[PDB]
Parts: sequence; C-alpha cells; structure tokens
Amino acid sequence: AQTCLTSPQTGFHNGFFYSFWKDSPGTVNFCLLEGGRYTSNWSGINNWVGGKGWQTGSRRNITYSGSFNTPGNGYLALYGWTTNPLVEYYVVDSWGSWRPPGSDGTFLGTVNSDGGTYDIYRAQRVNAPSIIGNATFYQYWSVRQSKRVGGTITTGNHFDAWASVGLNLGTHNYQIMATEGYQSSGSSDITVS
Repeated sequence: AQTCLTSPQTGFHNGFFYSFWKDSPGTVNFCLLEGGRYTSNWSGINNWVGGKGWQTGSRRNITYSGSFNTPGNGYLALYGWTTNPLVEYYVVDSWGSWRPPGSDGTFLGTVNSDGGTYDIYRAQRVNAPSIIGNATFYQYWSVRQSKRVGGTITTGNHFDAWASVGLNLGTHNYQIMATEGYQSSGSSDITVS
C-alpha cells in the first residue's frame, strides 16, 4: 500500500526514515511507496522539503532514480543537517527555473563526482526554519553544472571537497534524497537506495 500525507511529519516507512516539511500555504501530497520510494505533488506552497533516507547521515553512497519536474523554483538534492555547527547541506542534481544558491552564495570551487562536476558554495540563511527552530546558519552547497534526475551520490567526495575549503560538518542529523519547492507547483517520484 501507499500512504499519502498532507501534514508535515517524520517517521519510518519500509525501513527508511522520512521527513516531510512545509510551511502553511498551499498543499503538498507527500506519498510513501514501496521500499525507498516516495512521491510528491505540490501547489501554491511557499516552501516545502521532503524525502526518504536516513535518520542519521553518514558518508554512505546514495543511489536514487525517478522523475522531478516544476515550471517554477524547486530542487532535487541530497539534503541534510548537522548540529554544532548548525548546517543545512545540499548536493543538488536538478533544479527548476532558478539555479541555487544565487548571488548570495560565495563560490569556493568545484568537485568531480559521479560523472558530474559540482560548483561549491557557502550561503547564509537569516531567520529560516531549521531542525532547532528558526535560526541563522550557514548552508553548504554542491550544485551540479548539468541537471540530472538519477544516479549515485558519493557523499564522501562532497564532504571531503567541502572540508578542503573550510566547510566542515558538525554532528550528523538527518540525510534524505529530497525534493524542495519554493513558491511553485510541481511533482517528483523518487526511489532511494
């Protein structure tokens, strides 16, 4: 069976951790399917992020396949958090209208991984939702130079490249193959590992 949610929550489904988050505007239909699969369909939202993965991140290699589409702002990304320091990190494989993080990111270099090349940035978010409540914190970004939906993400290559430019991680919190939407509508269907 598949279980479809519209209220933000976390838990476990078929052995995978999942996090489904949204602020109040609009509707996300976030559905939990067989194994590592989830789907999303969003409209009229301000910001939402969710997917399947692990309750505690590591240097594991993560494989995923499926589809992602939005005519507006959204991302398909390995996504997670650390604490002390509080960091929101991203390995972005695809995006919609706008390539993140934009002009507020400090470009620090590139890393080759998984047949792609990713641009590395630090950005800061001010008073933004976080796993500890609204907070000001840094983001670590790897953003693939060409878009794709499906493949492996060798997370250790990113963590090591980030470390070599001063983007050092804290204690790992959750780690999911995420779909994110910002003031947009769209859909995704992602199967993790």
